[PDB]
Amino acid sequence: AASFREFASSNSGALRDAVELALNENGASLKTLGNS
Amino acid sequence: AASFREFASSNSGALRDAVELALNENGASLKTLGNS
Amino acid sequence: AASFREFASSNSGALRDAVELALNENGASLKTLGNS
Amino acid sequence: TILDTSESVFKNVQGLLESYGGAINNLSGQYRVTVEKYSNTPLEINFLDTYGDLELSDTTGRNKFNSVQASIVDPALSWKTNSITFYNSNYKEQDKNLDKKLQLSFANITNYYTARSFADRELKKSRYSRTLSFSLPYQFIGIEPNDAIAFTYDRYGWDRKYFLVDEVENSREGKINVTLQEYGEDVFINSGQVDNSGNDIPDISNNVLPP
Amino acid sequence: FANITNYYTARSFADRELKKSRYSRTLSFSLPYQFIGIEPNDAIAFTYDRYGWDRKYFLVDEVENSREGKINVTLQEYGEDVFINSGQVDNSGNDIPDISNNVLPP
Amino acid sequence: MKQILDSARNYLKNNSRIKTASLISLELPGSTGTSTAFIYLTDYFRDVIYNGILYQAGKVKSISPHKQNRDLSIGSLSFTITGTAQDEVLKLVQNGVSFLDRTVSIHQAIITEDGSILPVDPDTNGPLLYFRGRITGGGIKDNISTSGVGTSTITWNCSNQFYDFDRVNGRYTDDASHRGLEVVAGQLLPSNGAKRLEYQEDYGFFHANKSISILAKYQVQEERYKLKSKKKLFGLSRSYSLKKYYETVTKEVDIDFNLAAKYIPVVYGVQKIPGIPIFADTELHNPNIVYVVYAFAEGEIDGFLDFSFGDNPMICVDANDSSARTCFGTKKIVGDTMQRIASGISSSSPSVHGQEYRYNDGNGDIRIWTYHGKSNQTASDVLVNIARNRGFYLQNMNGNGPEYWDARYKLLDTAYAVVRFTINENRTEIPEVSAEIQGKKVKVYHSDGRVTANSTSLNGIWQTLDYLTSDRYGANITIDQFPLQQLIQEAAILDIIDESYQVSWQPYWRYVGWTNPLAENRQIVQMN
Amino acid sequence: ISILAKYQVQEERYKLKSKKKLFGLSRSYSLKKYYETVTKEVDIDFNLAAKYIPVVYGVQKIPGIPIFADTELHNPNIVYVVYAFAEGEIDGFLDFSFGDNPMICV
Repeated sequence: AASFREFASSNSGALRDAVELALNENGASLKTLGNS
Repeated sequence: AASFREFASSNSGALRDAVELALNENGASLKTLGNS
Repeated sequence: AASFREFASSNSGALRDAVELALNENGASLKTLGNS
Repeated sequence: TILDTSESVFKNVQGLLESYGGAINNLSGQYRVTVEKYSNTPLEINFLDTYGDLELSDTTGRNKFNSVQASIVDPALSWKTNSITFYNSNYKEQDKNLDKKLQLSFANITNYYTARSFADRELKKSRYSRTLSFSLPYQFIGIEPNDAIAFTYDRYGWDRKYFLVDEVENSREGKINVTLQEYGEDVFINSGQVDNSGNDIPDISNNVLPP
Repeated sequence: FANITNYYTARSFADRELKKSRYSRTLSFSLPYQFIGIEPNDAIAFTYDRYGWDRKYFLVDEVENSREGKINVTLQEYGEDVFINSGQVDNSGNDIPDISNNVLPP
Repeated sequence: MKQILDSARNYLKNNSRIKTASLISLELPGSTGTSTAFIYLTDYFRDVIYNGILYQAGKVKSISPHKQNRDLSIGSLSFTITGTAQDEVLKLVQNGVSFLDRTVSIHQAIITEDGSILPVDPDTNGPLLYFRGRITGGGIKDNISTSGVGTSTITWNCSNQFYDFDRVNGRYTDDASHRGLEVVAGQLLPSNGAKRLEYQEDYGFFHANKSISILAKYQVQEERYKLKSKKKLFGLSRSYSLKKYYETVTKEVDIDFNLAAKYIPVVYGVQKIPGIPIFADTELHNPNIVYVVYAFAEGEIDGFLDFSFGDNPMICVDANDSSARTCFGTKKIVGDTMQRIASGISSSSPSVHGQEYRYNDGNGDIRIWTYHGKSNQTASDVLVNIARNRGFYLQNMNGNGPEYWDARYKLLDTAYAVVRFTINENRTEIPEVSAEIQGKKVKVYHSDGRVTANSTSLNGIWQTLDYLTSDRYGANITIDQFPLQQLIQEAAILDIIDESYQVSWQPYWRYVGWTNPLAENRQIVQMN
Repeated sequence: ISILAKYQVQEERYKLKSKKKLFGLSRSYSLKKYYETVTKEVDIDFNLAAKYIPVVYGVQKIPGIPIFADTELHNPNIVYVVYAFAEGEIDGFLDFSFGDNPMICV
């Protein structure tokens, strides 16, 4: 697990991309948090 | 890294599930973004 | 894929950490959802 | 329906569909709309038709309810709001007396009796929590959301167990993945009701009584 | 503060929060089963010579039990001084009466 | 910490190979009647007996870890049982099943070399508990390979009592909700939905919805549907932006298109709150005489202290208010209270159940009856002696009889005030009404085993305990799950005396909540 | 509109009633935040969205968007105003409310 924590924290941007892909598909985005 | 980008983008839905599990555990959800 | 679903759901917290790292870097956080 | 055209079209459509449970599809390329239904002649299927991968999941705790209130705008209240609510004794007995209230608001419905009859649908539906997922070979091509499946599988004791198709994924090879949502027949049947005419409150204001 | 109205109490509590905020350190490790029965907000004194820590004081902040018995924990540092207030001074000189919606008599 | 018996601590310290059994007591799903079976299971390699209850062996496969931290959470678990046991599949897949609540408990037993269970918990002198809670869901996974072995497994998912953080469990002023109406055979009836059986009698709130539409005809266009908000400063946290917080702090609401306003608030300590109107009418012969009923607060409150009409309080704030305006007594040093208006002398006491108070503003009579909302309160006798005479105007215009108001309008468990306005040239409209009250009585415990249950408490623990164990509202947690001998130590912490200040610096003290300015009123924490 | 304001009490001089007050609730919303965002009125000053034309199906009640105001030259007591209401060919107007007072008796 800990290795996966270290890896994921080292690769965080790609996860954010994938999440934005899903939410864009439904029609939403994290940027609402940026403004909020 | 790039392989991990490609993989994650190909498997985006499972990440969204895991995030929803954590946030539901604390008592929150992304659907607030859907309405917002 | 299914193995990756099972793994990610078993390791959900680390993904949430990585997302918070990215969003904190830009200056945002999921806790806005907690209050919202 | 009243639509504010400043809302983005996607969201206006979504709320409009949500008002009557419809959903739309573009599998097979034509735009198609499929309301939920109780169907007399569902497509029969058996476990052995599938690839054999099967998963059942049930989410009673959040999703289930046993009493409800709904809110509407009503001309008999001068287009003020009205708040329908009711309980279900049998459901509260099947649950261990735990009270749990469903909250609703209907944007586009104003006939009180229609709103009540629809809320009863939503309450009854909420008892049927089960969702099921599996994969099908290419010969079953042409399935869509809100098709009616009867599922038969002896080991579980299921026998023409009734489901609606809720998600679909086509592939270049032809293998089809599906997910089913359980419903009963009784979802689509309303009780009796009673004449509500005794409370047509006239919300007069901004007037001065004559001498 | 939503639920506190005694000014002096509110001040004495805010002083706590300020003092607490100086103690940022958090620490994580795992324990064998014999230490069973720990809970959040138990008080730990930690001793480890290489760091120079000597009855270094912590509160338990997260716990995870397991079927095997292995316990993971996390500690949050605090000092003693967190729980002690200074003096204060009588604030009675500003009891502003917010009268409104009234008409002076002749 | 829970203190284990030290024999166990020593045994565990010595012995290097240990045997442990997990023992599951489980309520059966889908008892359609309230009576339910239980099943008992273990993961141990053979069946085991405890309290003479025999726990079966072999069905269990695994149990998840279990995490908690300083934040509130559902504390969820899962555990798994073999998918091949035909009975358990049938236990899921029956159609008529419900398990929205079913209980589960998981004991953890050290088993010694003679096969006895080691004593560990000094309360029961027995095995520990690993977990306890309620079922929330489950699932089945069947994997068939084309070739070689497949697998089948059943998962059960469990959680604490907060497993639906969406649950709203208040009360709000609508008869069908309060009585618990359901439709049968072409009429409405009271049924099980009432939060308590007695409520089915209570035709309270029956007039409520129309009453506001009547009341508007007596108010300036500023107010005709407005209401003041409740709990204006909700707690700030780093989740909020400073701006968005203070910009969402809001003083007022419109009841038109707003239902949340009509939920009854709960109060502990001393607070100021607006009245929810639930009935308005005029005396038939003299439309200048107006009766109004305001509901205020859940439960038995310690009592009303004061009323504000608009923002004008009856009691003078200080000497300057007394100079500006007619008012009785003073809040500021003496802590006078509305009891003074009936006694003619200074008093700190709250109201008494059912007295008539005559606030002579010098602008025609205001009269008040106050009911503290205690159970077994009757309907108000002044209203009854009108409706029984058909004295109400709208009563006579609709043609209703005494059914319009009688001994069935009890308004149980609900504090309410009857206001009799007089309208004249010097009071051309009804003002807004809000009041200051001393809150709900709570069951403070004592280490000696008493339960005083007499008064409000400013202590946050006893406040939380009442809110949790309340079932009419709140979380509906049974008291037997709490360790009283622990909680009392926590209160003995939280009531430590502070000395950073002295009581004489606080003139307000009676409104602050202290019952006496001289007895120590100082504790690290006081909550309203 | 800047002309029309000279004929209205300070209560109203730029206010307008909202459209589609009850937008659809879903589990995405908190109950509170929903009913607290349900809003009766808007100010056209600094608000452009108010001036989008709504679409209607069935029967509904809606506020008029003013697009022209003027007075007869010889007799300033005579005021013409044009209100736009709805997109497309409607089946027709049924009734008017001036303030909340409808012409037809309730």
